[PDB]
Amino acid sequence: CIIFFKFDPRPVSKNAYRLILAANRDEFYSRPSKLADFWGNNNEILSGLDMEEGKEGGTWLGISTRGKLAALTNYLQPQLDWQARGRGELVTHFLTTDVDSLSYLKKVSMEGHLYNGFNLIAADLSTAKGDVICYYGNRGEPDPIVLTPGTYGLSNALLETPWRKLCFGKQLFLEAVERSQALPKDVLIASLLDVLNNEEAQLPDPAIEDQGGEYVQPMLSKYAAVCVRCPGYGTRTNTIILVDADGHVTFTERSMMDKDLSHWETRTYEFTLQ
Repeated sequence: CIIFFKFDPRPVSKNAYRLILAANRDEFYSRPSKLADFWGNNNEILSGLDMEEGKEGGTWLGISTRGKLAALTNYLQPQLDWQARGRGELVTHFLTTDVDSLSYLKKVSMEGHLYNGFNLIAADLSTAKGDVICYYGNRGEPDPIVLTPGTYGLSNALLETPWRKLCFGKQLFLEAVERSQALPKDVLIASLLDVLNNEEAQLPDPAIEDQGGEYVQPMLSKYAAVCVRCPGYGTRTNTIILVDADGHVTFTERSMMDKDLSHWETRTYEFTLQ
């Protein structure tokens, strides 16, 4: 997975964005998934959904019209614990409850040992009260942190770990944002989709080799790109989320269909934060 986001809770100008987020979901192509649409008790949550039997309703990335947003990446490991709790519930539980992001991540931190490795971003979006974004991962430090305004990247190590693909992707992301600055949002979205589909591998990467051990050796030549193309495994979903200064949200999700590299469906939804 890879996620880039620029957050600016106090935009200094009227056309500035409070949030620009661009994310790839990398997963085995066999894992059933539902394309993004609104769900929940008052149709207030927008996300794709995991449909693996026994884990239905989990997700990796979502936003609610009440101003909650969360995102998860897996931590790369040489081996997994199959009796562990599924990580898909971590985003879902934040989006469906009424807990602030830092309080929620503190609760998660007390339970992090029950999951395989993960990284979690949780955000409270409020036009009136100011946006807050927090971070916790169960393979790093035990206390969640409140992030300062800036542009962040997160892949399958920790927040801002300098994997070459993360640094390269962050530079492309910054360039695309700067380039589509004054322009209509369709141009920004198109530029970010192009970043997320960059297949240029960034090698050698001894950090990936060290963390992934034997598991990653046969994947390394393709895993070290922003857009991952391995046998039966890789970038299946590109998601862009924009929140402008006034709280208007644009959510764009491009999904691989029929397990086919030439078949894609992209959905864009708009709403205003309540």
